[PDB]
Amino acid sequence: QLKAVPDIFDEISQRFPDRVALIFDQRKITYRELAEQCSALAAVLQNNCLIKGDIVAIKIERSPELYIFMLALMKIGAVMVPVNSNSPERYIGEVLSAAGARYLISDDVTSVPGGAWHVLSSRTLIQNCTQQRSGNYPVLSADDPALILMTSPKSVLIAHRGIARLGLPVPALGNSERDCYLQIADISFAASANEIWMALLTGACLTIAPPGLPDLMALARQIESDNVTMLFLSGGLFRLFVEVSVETLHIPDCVVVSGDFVNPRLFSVAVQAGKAKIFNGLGCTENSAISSLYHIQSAAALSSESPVPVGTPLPLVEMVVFNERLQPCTCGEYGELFIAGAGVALGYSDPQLTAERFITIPYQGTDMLFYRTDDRATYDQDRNIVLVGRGNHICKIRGFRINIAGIEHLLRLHHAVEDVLIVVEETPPRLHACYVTQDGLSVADLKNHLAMHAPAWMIPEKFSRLAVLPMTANGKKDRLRLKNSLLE
Ligand SMILES: Nc1c(O)cccc1C(=O)NS(=O)(=O)NC[C@H]1O[C@@H](n2cnc3c(N)ncnc32)[C@H](O)[C@@H]1O
Repeated sequence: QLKAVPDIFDEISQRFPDRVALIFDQRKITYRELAEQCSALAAVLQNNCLIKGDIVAIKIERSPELYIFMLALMKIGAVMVPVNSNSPERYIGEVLSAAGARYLISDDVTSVPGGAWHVLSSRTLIQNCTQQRSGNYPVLSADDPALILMTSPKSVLIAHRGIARLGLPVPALGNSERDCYLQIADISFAASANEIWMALLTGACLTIAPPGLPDLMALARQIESDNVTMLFLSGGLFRLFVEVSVETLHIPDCVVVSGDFVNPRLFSVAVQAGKAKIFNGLGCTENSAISSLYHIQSAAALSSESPVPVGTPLPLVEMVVFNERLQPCTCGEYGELFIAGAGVALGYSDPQLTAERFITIPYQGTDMLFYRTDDRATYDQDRNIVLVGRGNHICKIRGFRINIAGIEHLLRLHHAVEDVLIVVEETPPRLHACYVTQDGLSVADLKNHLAMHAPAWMIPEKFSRLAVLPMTANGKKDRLRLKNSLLE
């Protein structure tokens, strides 16, 4: 069985004490300095009557102190709720309510709403970090709660094992203590665990991006300056790198694209641009962090009809596609993706919604707790998991369902289409496909292209062009912002 996060960290801190752990600006912090500040801060937090099981929110910009407060909290057994410091105060009130946070630690204590949560100044708590008060800390299990995250807000509870599994080397990545990670993902977003905890729990180094919104070249110079070897990117951020500076994507050894569907020809240009291993992967909030990886072997693997696979599970993770009954699907057979293993969350805030998504199923001589993704998926001829839909991306046309995300892939296979979103609209229901291209195309060309790969009733009525498709600051297409933008 796994250990707790502070247990793995202390074992790493005494094994690689002189290796680099954090890099901010030009300053570097070793695992020994990080362990001392974490041990001192953990005793200070206990002297504020923060005990095991308490829910403490975190609102600190990208700083060396941000990750010390994380390691400090888990040590005392608290459950942290990270919130983006760039988020508006309306969203903070929702998250603090949905998480039931009893405390809040911040570097800007005034830009927050009032409520039942106590507000503490991280600028003050660091001042009281004496080298005297040593403290004594609880014994934590792998199933003890670690942090709380949100998803579109649903409140999700993550255990220690969900992020402690990242301390295991991934065979497809070949990571070790020699590597270096770039922390650019939002802390309130589960993809930041791929960067924070795969580094601090393996002896590797974590490069801290500037706070706020650094631009693309600010990240490109940093990947080259601090020699990042493991780069986790979102769909939109990966789209920008290929368009602008694709050469910077082959400085690291592995690049992992995750979070959303992406035009397959972006992977084709990315793999041809160098010899860095490019990955498509599945990340899920309810499975704590990154969950699967598919290595795009070459441009000849990029195919039509179906998008790029998400691959095979990470260590201590199990993923399987079930059909209309609980049994694995064959090749091509479409079903829903179920996930089990050390990454599965402890549940939602609603005990009934928890039971409607977490089910214990016997599988291979063992009762295993599965989470339902509501992602329609299938397999390829090599048992690589391939996503095709998401359940709420459907609609009835001529009495029969159609897959929204499936038509989007058939449209992206057109060489002129850069990207496309499709919207279900209300008429006395039809499809509206907003496309992007750089060369004037006719909407009859896109419809004629669709008829070669789709029946006549899987073709939208309206095609419109958007100078750009909206993003969510987490790198994925915002179908919500597009609909509200189409209300013009
Ligand atoms: N990206 C993450 C990460 O790297 C680490 C940890 C967490 C996340 C995260 O995304 N958590 S989340 O916000 O709850 N979203 C979950 C939903 O995203 C969609 N999704 C995810 N990957 C892909 C992909 N390759 N192709 C197409 N669609 C994808 C599916 O529908 C899925 O069910």
